[PDB]
Amino acid sequence: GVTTFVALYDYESRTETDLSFKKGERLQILNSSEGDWWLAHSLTTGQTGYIPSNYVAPSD
Repeated sequence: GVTTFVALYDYESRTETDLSFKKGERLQILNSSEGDWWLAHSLTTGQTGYIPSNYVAPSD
């Protein structure tokens, strides 16, 4: 059970709860893919936080 995505663009953390990531990073969500902001964990960096769905695309 995973739901994974790859980053299309860099995203710099700007809030207390979001997650910085670089283009090409692999990210997994910790709940469902509903909505526009998802709690994620980066397989690349090990960090976690909310990410914007419009910066990523599904990755098997």
